[PDB]
Amino acid sequence: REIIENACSSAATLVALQEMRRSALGYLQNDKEGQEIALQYFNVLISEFEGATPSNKVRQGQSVDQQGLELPQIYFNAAEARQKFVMKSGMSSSEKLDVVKAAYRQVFERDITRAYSQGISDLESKFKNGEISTKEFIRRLGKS
Amino acid sequence: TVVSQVILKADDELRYPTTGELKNISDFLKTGEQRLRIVDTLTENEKKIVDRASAQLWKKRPDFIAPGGNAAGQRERSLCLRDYGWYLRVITYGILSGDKDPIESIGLIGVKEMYNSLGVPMPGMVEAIRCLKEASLALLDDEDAKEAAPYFDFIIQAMS
Amino acid sequence: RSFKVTACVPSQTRIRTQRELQNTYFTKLVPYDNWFREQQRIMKMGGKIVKVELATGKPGTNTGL
Amino acid sequence: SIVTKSIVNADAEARYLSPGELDRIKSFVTSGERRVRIAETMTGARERIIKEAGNQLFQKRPDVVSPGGNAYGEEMTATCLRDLDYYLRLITYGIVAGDVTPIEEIGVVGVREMYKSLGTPIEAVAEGVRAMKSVATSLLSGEDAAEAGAYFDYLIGAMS
Amino acid sequence: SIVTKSIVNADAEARYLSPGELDRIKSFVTSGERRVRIAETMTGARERIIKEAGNQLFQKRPDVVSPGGNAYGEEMTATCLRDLDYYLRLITYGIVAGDVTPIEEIGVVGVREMYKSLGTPIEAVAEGVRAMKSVATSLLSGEDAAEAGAYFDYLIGAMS
Amino acid sequence: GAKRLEIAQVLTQNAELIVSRAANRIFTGGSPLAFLERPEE
Amino acid sequence: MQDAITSVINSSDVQGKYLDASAIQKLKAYFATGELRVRAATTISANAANIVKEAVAKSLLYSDITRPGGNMYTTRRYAACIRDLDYYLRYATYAMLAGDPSILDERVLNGLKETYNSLGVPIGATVQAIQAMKEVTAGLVGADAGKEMGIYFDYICSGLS
Amino acid sequence: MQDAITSVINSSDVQGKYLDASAIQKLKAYFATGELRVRAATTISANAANIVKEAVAKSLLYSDITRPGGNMYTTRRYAACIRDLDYYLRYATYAMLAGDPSILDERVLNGLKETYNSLGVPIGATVQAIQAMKEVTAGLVGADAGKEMGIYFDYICSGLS
Amino acid sequence: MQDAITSVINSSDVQGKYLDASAIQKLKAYFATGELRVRAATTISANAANIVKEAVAKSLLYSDITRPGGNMYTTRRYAACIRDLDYYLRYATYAMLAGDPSILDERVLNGLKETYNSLGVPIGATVQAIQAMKEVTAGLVGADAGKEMGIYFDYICSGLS
Amino acid sequence: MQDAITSVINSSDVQGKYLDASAIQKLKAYFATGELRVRAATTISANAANIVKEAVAKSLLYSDITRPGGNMYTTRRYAACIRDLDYYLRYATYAMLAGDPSILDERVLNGLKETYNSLGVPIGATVQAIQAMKEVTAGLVGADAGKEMGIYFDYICSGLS
Amino acid sequence: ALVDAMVDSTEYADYFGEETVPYLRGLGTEAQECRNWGPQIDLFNYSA
Amino acid sequence: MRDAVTSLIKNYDITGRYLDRDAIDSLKSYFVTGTARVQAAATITANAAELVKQAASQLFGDLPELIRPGGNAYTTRRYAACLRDMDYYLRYATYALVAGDTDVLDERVLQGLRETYNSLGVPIGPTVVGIGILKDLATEKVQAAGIEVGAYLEQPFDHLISELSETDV
Ligand SMILES: *[C@H](C)[C@H]1/C(=C/c2[nH]c(/C=C3N=C(/C=C4\NC(=O)C(CC)=C4C)C(C)=C\3CCC(=O)O)c(CCC(=O)O)c2C)NC(=O)[C@@H]1C
Ligand SMILES: *[C@H](C)[C@H]1/C(=C/c2[nH]c(/C=C3N=C(/C=C4\NC(=O)C(CC)=C4C)C(C)=C\3CCC(=O)O)c(CCC(=O)O)c2C)NC(=O)[C@@H]1C
Ligand SMILES: *[C@H](C)[C@H]1/C(=C/c2[nH]c(/C=C3N=C(/C=C4\NC(=O)C(CC)=C4C)C(C)=C\3CCC(=O)O)c(CCC(=O)O)c2C)NC(=O)[C@@H]1C
Ligand SMILES: *[C@H](C)[C@H]1/C(=C/c2[nH]c(/C=C3N=C(/C=C4\NC(=O)C(CC)=C4C)C(C)=C\3CCC(=O)O)c(CCC(=O)O)c2C)NC(=O)[C@@H]1C
Ligand SMILES: CCC1=C(C)/C(=C/C2=NC(=C\c3[nH]c(/C=C4\NC(=O)[C@H](C)[C@H]4CC)c(C)c3CCC(=O)O)/C(CCC(=O)O)=C2C)NC1=O
Ligand SMILES: CCC1=C(C)/C(=C/C2=NC(=C\c3[nH]c(/C=C4\NC(=O)[C@H](C)[C@H]4CC)c(C)c3CCC(=O)O)/C(CCC(=O)O)=C2C)NC1=O
Ligand SMILES: CCC1=C(C)/C(=C/C2=NC(=C\c3[nH]c(/C=C4\NC(=O)[C@H](C)[C@H]4CC)c(C)c3CCC(=O)O)/C(CCC(=O)O)=C2C)NC1=O
Ligand SMILES: CCC1=C(C)/C(=C/C2=NC(=C\c3[nH]c(/C=C4\NC(=O)[C@H](C)[C@H]4CC)c(C)c3CCC(=O)O)/C(CCC(=O)O)=C2C)NC1=O
Ligand SMILES: CCC1=C(C)/C(=C/C2=NC(=C\c3[nH]c(/C=C4\NC(=O)[C@H](C)[C@H]4CC)c(C)c3CCC(=O)O)/C(CCC(=O)O)=C2C)NC1=O
Ligand SMILES: CCC1=C(C)/C(=C/C2=NC(=C\c3[nH]c(/C=C4\NC(=O)[C@H](C)[C@H]4CC)c(C)c3CCC(=O)O)/C(CCC(=O)O)=C2C)NC1=O
Repeated sequence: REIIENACSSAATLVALQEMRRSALGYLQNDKEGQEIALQYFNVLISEFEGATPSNKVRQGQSVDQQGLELPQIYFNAAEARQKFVMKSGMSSSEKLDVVKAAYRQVFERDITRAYSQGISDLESKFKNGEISTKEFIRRLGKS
Repeated sequence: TVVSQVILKADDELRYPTTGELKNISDFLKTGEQRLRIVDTLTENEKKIVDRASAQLWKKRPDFIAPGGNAAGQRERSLCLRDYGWYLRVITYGILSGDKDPIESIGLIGVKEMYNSLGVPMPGMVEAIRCLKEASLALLDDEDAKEAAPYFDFIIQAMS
Repeated sequence: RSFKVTACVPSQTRIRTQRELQNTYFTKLVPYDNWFREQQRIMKMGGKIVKVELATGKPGTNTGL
Repeated sequence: SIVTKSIVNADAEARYLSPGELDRIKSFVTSGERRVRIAETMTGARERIIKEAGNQLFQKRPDVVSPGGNAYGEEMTATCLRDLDYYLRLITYGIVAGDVTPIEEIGVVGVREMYKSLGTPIEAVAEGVRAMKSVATSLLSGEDAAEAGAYFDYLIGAMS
Repeated sequence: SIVTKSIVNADAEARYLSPGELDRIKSFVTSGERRVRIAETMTGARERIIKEAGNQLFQKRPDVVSPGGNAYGEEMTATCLRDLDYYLRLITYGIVAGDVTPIEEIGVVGVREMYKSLGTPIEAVAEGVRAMKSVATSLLSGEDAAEAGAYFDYLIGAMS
Repeated sequence: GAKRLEIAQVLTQNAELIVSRAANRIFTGGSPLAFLERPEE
Repeated sequence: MQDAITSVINSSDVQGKYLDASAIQKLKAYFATGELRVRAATTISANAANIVKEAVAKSLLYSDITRPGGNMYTTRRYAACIRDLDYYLRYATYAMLAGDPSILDERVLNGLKETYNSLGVPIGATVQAIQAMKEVTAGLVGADAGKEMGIYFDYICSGLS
Repeated sequence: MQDAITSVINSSDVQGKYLDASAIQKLKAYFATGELRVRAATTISANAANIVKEAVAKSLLYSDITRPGGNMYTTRRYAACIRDLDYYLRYATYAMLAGDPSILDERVLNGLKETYNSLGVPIGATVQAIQAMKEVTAGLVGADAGKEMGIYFDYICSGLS
Repeated sequence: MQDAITSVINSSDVQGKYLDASAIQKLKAYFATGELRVRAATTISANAANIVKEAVAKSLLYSDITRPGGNMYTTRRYAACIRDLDYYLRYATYAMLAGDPSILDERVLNGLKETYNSLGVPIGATVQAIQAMKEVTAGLVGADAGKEMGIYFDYICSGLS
Repeated sequence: MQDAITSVINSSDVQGKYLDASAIQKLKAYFATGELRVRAATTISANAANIVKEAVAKSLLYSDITRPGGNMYTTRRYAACIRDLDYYLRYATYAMLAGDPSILDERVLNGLKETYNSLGVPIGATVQAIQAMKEVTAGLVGADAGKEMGIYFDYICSGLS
Repeated sequence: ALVDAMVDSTEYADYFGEETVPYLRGLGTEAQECRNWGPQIDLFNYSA
Repeated sequence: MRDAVTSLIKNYDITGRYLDRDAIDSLKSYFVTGTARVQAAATITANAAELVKQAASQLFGDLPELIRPGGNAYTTRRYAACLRDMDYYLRYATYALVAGDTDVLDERVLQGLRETYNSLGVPIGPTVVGIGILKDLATEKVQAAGIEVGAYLEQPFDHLISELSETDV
C-alpha cells in the first residue's frame, strides 16, 4: 500500500478487496465447510493491507571495517527462521535437553552425544542448573 | 555531537584519540557562536513557523483534516500541532550539537513503524517536515541557510 | 578462580535489528582470567553491574591458578 | 584519512553521509591547501631535520653510540639516521592525509615486536622522534606547529 | 503434551502459531474423548495383562529366573513385575497426552545407565514390553490398536 | 487437502467473473475486464 | 513446560497410581473446552497488530507518560513499550492453548521484576496496559473465551507486582 | 556516555523546552574551553607510559606493597596493577574531553567498588595512586588544564572510596 | 526446502496463470497418497534401529571393509558409518512426505561427494549398503509404498556413484 | 641437474672468490672416490632386474597388499609398481655417480608426495620397499659403496615420509 | 585465548547475547554481505 | 576505505619517496574540486529515498520484462528487495564521490557482486540499466542544485558499470 500510495488510491483498494472477499464467500455457500476457511484467509489479505510497512531490519558491523547492511522485513519474514534455542532457568527437562543437544550440534557440527556417545557431562550439570549462562557453556566447551 | 563520536570510537579500540579527530573536535568547538546565530532565530520565531508550515501542509494534502482522516478531531489536531514544535525543538538540538547524536536518539529511531502503531501514515508526515523546512529556511538568512539545511534534510530521508 | 556477578544489560540495538529479546538480569560464574574483558563489555552496552561476589578462589594466593 | 574514517563510520551504521561528517570533510578540504604547504617544508628541509635530530639524539643517549650499543660503527649509525629518515617521511604522509592511518598501517602496528627483535632500545627511538619534534617546531610558524607537532606527538605514544 | 511441542516450536522460532498448525490441536480435542476411551479400556483391563506377559518374558529369557540371574527368588521377581508395571501407566500417560515426552521425562532419559548399575539388561527389559503390546493389542479394536501400539514400538526402539 | 483443492477448484473457473464483480465498483467509464491482459494459453 | 494435561499427569505420577476416575473429569474438562481455545487463538492472529493499538490508546496515550519527563517520551522508548506489549500478548495466548499459568512463570516473569526497576520503567502503567488489553479482547473474541483469556492476563500483571 | 553538550540537551529535553540563557552559558563556557582540553589530550597520550610510571615510582615502589607479603609481590599482580592505572588515566581524559563525569559513572564506577573488596584489593592504596597521578598530570599539562583533571581524577576517588 | 507444493505453484507462477487441470491432477494424486504413506512414515521412524542393524548385516559385515585395512575397522569410524547411514534413512522420510526429492540434493547430497572423498570411504560400498536397505524397507511397509519409498530412496545412491 | 663438482663451483662462484684451499679438498674427496663409484654403478645395472626382484620379495609378495582387496592387485597396477620402483633405483644410481642428490630433487621428488595422495597408493609401504631395496644393494655392491648408496636411498625415503 | 577473544566480543553479545545458543546466520535470517558471498555458504555446509 | 589522498600515499610509499612537485599539484587538483564534491554529495542525499523510487519506476516502466512473471522482480518480496539492492548503489556512489577514487566501490560492493547475483538468478543486465538510470538522474539534482557537475559525480557511476558488467568487445 505504501508502494502504490502515489499511483493507486489506498481507499479504493480496501473497498475492492472487501467485496472481492464477500463475492467469493458467496460462491462458497453450498459446501458450508470451506467458506469459513477462506473467510479466515481473505481476512489475512484485508488485515495485512490495513497496516503500513514495517521498517527494514539493519545489521551493523561492530568491527569498523565490516560494512553495515540492510534487509527488508518482508524478506526476512518470507524465509524460514533458524530455531533459536534460548535457555532460561526453570524450564522443563526435555526442553532442557534439546538445547544441550543443539549446543553440541552448533559447536561440534553434529550431535556427538547421539553419534559418538561422548561429551563432557559435568559441564551440562552446571548448564542445566542455570549456574553458568549459555555464553559460558560455549566458552568452557571451546577450551575443552 | 562530535565528542561522543570520538570517545565511543576510541573505547573499543582501547586507544587514546589521535590527532585526526582531535583536530576535528577543536574545529567544531570554534564554531559555537556561528551555530548560535542559527539556534535562537529558530527559537523566538517558533510560533511564526509552526502554523505557517501547518497551513502549508493542509493546503498541499488535506486528508489528515478531511473527515475520516487523522486530525479530523480537535484533540488530534492539538496533538499534531504540538509535534511540529517538538520537531523544531529536536532539530535545534542537532544544530547545536553539530551532528546526529541528539537527533537520532530522541525522535528518529523507530518512528517508521510506531506511527503505524498509531493512525498516522508515514509519507504524509514526510511532507509535513519538507514543508517545515521551507517554512524555516525562508526565515533564515541565506549564507547560514545552507548550514541548517542538511539537518532538516536528514529527517526527510530517515522517515520515508 | 571464578566469581559470580548479577548484571542487567540492555541491548540498545533491538529497536533497529528487530530480534527476539532475551530477558537479562542474569547470574553467571565468570572466571578470573576472562572477567575484565567481559566487565568492559558490560560497560560498552551500558549495562549496570549490580553485585560481584567472590564465589571460589581464596583471595591472596601466589600459586594455584 | 579523515575522509576514509568518516565513510567507514557511516558505513557501519548503514546510513548516508551525515550532516556531521559532511562538515568535517568540508572543513578538511578547505584546509587542504594549508596542510600541503606545511608538509612540503618538512620534505623541503629533510636533510636538516635528520642532521639536527641526529645531532640531538646521540648526546642525549650515549649508550647507543658507545661500543656494545646497537648503533655503533659508521655503517650502523648511518642506518639509525636512515631509521629516522622513514619516520620523518611517514609524518609528511600523515600531515597530508589529516589523520594517522598512513602512520598506523606503515609505521606503528608492529614496532615493539620488531625493535625487540633487532636489539635496539624502544624508548630511545621515543626520545629521538621527540628530538625530531623540537627541530620541526622551529621550522614552521606558531599556528601550524601545533598542527604538525601533534602528528609527532602521536608517534611518541606508539613507542612508549 | 502435543500442545507443548507446538508451543515451544513457535517460541524457539519466535513465531506466532500459524493456522496451518492450529488444526493439530483441533483434531486433538475431537479425539481427546476418543483417546480417553483407549485409556478407559486399558483401565479395567490392566489387572489381567501384567501377570500374563511377565511369563512370556521368562520364556524368551530363561536366564532371568535362573539361579545367579538378576531376578532370583520371590522379591527379586516380585519387584520386577512391579518394575514392568511402572511402564504401563506411562504408555497410558502418553495416550491421553498424545505424544512422546511424558514417557520420556519419566522413564527413558536415564534408562541406559540406571539398569547398567543393578545388572538387569536393556536387551532383557525391551521384549517384555513387546510381550505387553501383543496382549494389549488383543483387547483393542483395529483402529485402537494402531494408535495405542504406536507408543510401544517407540519405547522398544528407545530401549534397543 | 481434498477439501482445500475443492476451494481452488471453485475459484479458478470463477476468477474471471470475480474481477468483473470487483473492478465494477471502483471503475466507472469503461467495462474493465476486457482491458484485462490475461495470460494466454 | 507443563500443560494442564501434563499437570494432571505429573501429579498422578507423584501419586504413583493410575489415571483414576478423578483424573478423567479434569482431563475431560480440557477436552470439552479445547475447541474454544483454538477458536480463541485463531483470531488473535488477524488482530495481533490491532489489539496492541487501542490498548495503548485506552491506558497510555493522552497522558504524562508520553509527555517530556514521561518514560516513553522519546520514540526509541516508545518503540520498546509497543514491543514489550506485543510480547505480552503473544506469550499470553500460549497460556491460553496450554490452559496453565505455567508457560509464563519462566518464559516471561523470570527477569521482568528486576529489569524494569533497573531500566527505570514504571510498573504502575504496565499493569494498566495489560488490564487495557484484558478488556478489549473479551469484546473481540467473545465473552466465554475472554473470561478464560483474562485469567492468565491476571497472572502476568499480579506476577509483575 | 553523556557529553556536557548532550547533558544539557537531556536536561532540557526532560522539561521539553528550548535552550534558555543559563543553558547557553554552559555551552559558551564549554565552547570557550575547547582548545584548552584538546591541547591536554595530546600531551597525555604522548606521555601515557610516563605518567603511569612516575605515579607508581613516587607512591608505591619500595613500599609495603612492592615488598613480599601484600598485593604487588608477584609480577602478575604488578601487571594487573599497571593495567588499572593505565586504564584510569585513559578514562580520565575522556571526562576531560567531554566535560562531564558520566563516562566514569557508566564505564568505570559500575563494578569496581564491589570487585575490589571481593578481591582483597586495598582501596586505600589505589585511592592514593590516582591521587599521586594527579600532580604528575597537573605538572605535565600545565596548571590551567591541571585544574581540569582534578574534578575527574577525584571523581574516581569519590566513587572508589 | 522445496516441496511438491512448491513444484506445482512455481510452475504455475512463472507462467503467471492459475492452476491447470493437469496441475490439479498432481495435487489430487498427492493428497490421496498421504494416508497411504503417513502411516508408512510412522513405521519407518519406529524401527530405525532394526533397519540399520539388518541393512549393515546384509551387505557390509564379515568383509574386508570391517576387517583391518578397511574403513570401518576402528570403532570411531564404525559408529560414524551407522549414523552416516542413519541420516539417509531419515532424509528418505523427508522426501517421502514432501513428495519431492529436492530436499536431498542441496541438503544431504550437496557436500556428499566432498566428505566421502576427503576421508576416502568407498562410494561403491555405500551404494551396495543403501540398496540393501530397499529390501528391508519393503517388508516393514508393503509393496505399495515400497515403490513410493524407492523412488526417493534411489535418488541418494544415484547421486553418490 | 648439478653434481659434486658443479655444486662446489657454484658454491664458490656466488661468493665471487676463486677455488680456495677450502674447496679443493671437497673435489679431492670426490676424485678419490671417483674410481669407487664407477665400479658401483656397473654392478647395479647388471643386476637391476634382481635388485628390484629381491626388494619386493621381502616386503610386498605374499602379503595382503597384493590380495584382491588390495592396492597392487590388478596387473596394470603391478607393472606400474615395479616401474615406479625402477625409477627409484635408476636415479639412485645417478646421484651416487654424481655425488649430489640434486637429480633426485628435480625429477623423482618433483611432486611425488602429492601425486600419491591423489592416487591413493600407500606411502608407508613404499618406504618399506626402498629400505628393503637398500639391504639388497649393499650386499651386492659392497659395504663401502652400499653406504653411499644408502644415503641416496634414504633421501628418497626422507622425501616420501 | 582465541575462543576468549571471540565469545567475549561485542559481535557475539549484540546478536546472541546471554542466554541463547549460537545459531549460524544464513541467508534470510539477516542480511548477508557480498564480499564473502562465496565461501560463507560453503562454510555453512557440513563439508566445512 | 582508500581515499584519493591515501591512494597517492601508497603510490609513493612503495617506491620509498617523498612528496615531490607532481605530488603537490595532483593533490591540489583534488582539493580545488572538494567544495564541488561535498555540496554535490549533500543534494544527492537530498531526496535519496525518493531518488531510488523515481529511478525504479522509470526502470520498470522501461523494461516491463521485469514486472510480469519472468526475471526476478515479481512480488513485493522481490520488489522491496530490489529497491534495497538499488539503494546500495546510490549510497556507495555517495562515498566514492567524496573519496575521490573508486576504491571504496572496489572492495565493498563490486567484489563478489558477479557471484552473488549468479547464485540468486538476479540478472546483471538491468542492474547496469539501473545504475544507468541513476547515472543521469543523479546529475539532474546536481544541476537543479546549481552544482557544476562533470567527470566527478558522473564517474563513480560508470565504474559501477564498466567493471560490474561483463566485457563484450
Ligand atoms: C490501484 C487502484 C490498483 C493498483 C495499481 C498499481 N499497482 C502498481 C504497482 C505494483 N503492484 C504490485 C502488486 C502486487 N504485488 C504483490 O506482491 C501482490 C500480491 C500477489 C500484488 C497484487 C507490485 C509489486 C507493484 C510495483 C511494480 C509495478 O510497477 O507493477 C502500479 C504502478 C505504480 C507505479 O507507477 O510506480 C499501479 C498503477 N494496485 C492496486 O492494488 C489497485 C488494484
Ligand atoms: C594497583 C596499584 C592496585 C591493585 C591493582 C590490582 N587489580 C587487580 C585486579 C583487577 N583490576 C580490575 C580493574 C578494572 N576493571 C575495570 O573495568 C576498570 C575500569 C577501566 C578497572 C580499573 C579488575 C576487573 C580485576 C580483576 C580481574 C583481573 O584478572 O585483573 C589485581 C590482581 C589481584 C590478584 O589477586 O591477582 C591487582 C594486583 N592492587 C593493589 O595491590 C594496588 C592497590
Ligand atoms: C564377544 C566377546 C562378545 C560378543 C561378541 C559379538 N560380536 C559380534 C559382532 C561384531 N563384533 C565386531 C567387533 C569389533 N569391531 C571393532 O571395531 C572392534 C575394535 C577393533 C571390535 C572388537 C564387529 C565389527 C561385528 C559385526 C560383524 C563383523 O565383524 O562383520 C557378534 C555377532 C552379532 C551379529 O549380529 O552377527 C557377537 C556375538 N557377544 C557376546 O556375547 C560376547 C560378550
Ligand atoms: C532490483 C532493482 C534489482 C534486483 C535486486 C534484487 N536483489 C536481490 C538480492 C540481493 N542483492 C544483494 C546485494 C548486495 N549486498 C551487498 O552487501 C552489496 C554491497 C553493499 C550488494 C550490492 C544481496 C546480498 C542479495 C541477497 C539478499 C540479501 O540482501 O541478503 C533480490 C532478491 C532475490 C530473490 O528473488 O529473493 C532482488 C529481487 N533484481 C532485479 O531484478 C533488479 C535488477
Ligand atoms: C519525541 C518524538 C515524538 C513525537 C513528536 C511524537 C508524537 C505523537 N504524535 C501522536 C499522534 C498524531 N500525530 C498526528 C500527525 C499528523 N497527521 C497528519 O495528517 C500529518 C501529516 C501529521 C501532522 C503533524 C496526528 C493527527 C495524531 C493523533 C492520532 C491519534 O492519537 O489518534 C502521538 C500519539 C497520541 C499523542 O500523544 O498525541 C504521539 C505520542 N511521539 C514521539 O515519540
Ligand atoms: C518408570 C520409571 C521407573 C524406572 C526406570 C524404574 C526402575 C526400577 N527397577 C527396579 C528394580 C528391579 N527391576 C527388576 C526388573 C527386571 N528384571 C528382569 O530381569 C526383567 C527383564 C526386568 C523387568 C521385567 C529387578 C530384578 C529389580 C531388582 C534389582 C535388585 O534388587 O537387584 C527399581 C528398584 C525397586 C523399585 O523401586 O521398583 C527401580 C527404581 N522404576 C521406575 O519407576
Ligand atoms: C516475552 C517476555 C518478555 C517481556 C515482557 C520483556 C520486556 C523488556 N522490556 C524492556 C524495555 C522497555 N520497556 C519499556 C516499557 C514501558 N515504558 C513505559 O513508559 C511504559 C510504562 C512501559 C510499557 C507500558 C521501555 C521504554 C523499555 C526500554 C528501556 C530503555 O531502552 O531504556 C527490556 C529491556 C531491553 C529492551 O529494551 O528490550 C526487556 C527485556 N522481555 C521479555 O523477554
Ligand atoms: C619474586 C618475583 C618478583 C619480581 C620479578 C620482582 C620485580 C621488581 N623489581 C623491582 C625493581 C628493580 N629491579 C631491578 C633489576 C634490574 N634492573 C637491572 O638493570 C638489573 C640488570 C636487573 C636485575 C635483573 C632494578 C634496578 C629495580 C629498581 C628500579 C627503580 O627503582 O627504578 C620492583 C619494584 C620495587 C618493589 O616494590 O619491589 C619489583 C616489584 N619483585 C618480585 O617480588
Ligand atoms: C546431513 C548430510 C551429511 C551426512 C549424512 C554426513 C556424514 C558424515 N559421515 C562421516 C564419516 C564416515 N562415514 C562412513 C561411512 C561408511 N563407511 C562404510 O564403509 C560404509 C560403506 C559407509 C556407510 C554407508 C565412515 C567410516 C566415516 C568415518 C570416516 C572417519 O571419520 O575417519 C563424517 C565425518 C566426520 C566424523 O568423523 O564424524 C560426516 C560429517 N555429513 C553430512 O554433511
Ligand atoms: C622418477 C620420476 C617419476 C615418478 C615420480 C613417477 C611416478 C609415478 N608412480 C605412479 C603410480 C603408481 N605407484 C604405485 C605405487 C606402488 N606400487 C605398489 O603397488 C606399492 C603400493 C607402491 C610402491 C611400493 C602404484 C600401484 C601405481 C599405479 C597406480 C594406478 O595405476 O592406479 C604414477 C602414476 C602413473 C599411472 O598410474 O599411470 C606416477 C607418475 N614416474 C616417474 O618417471
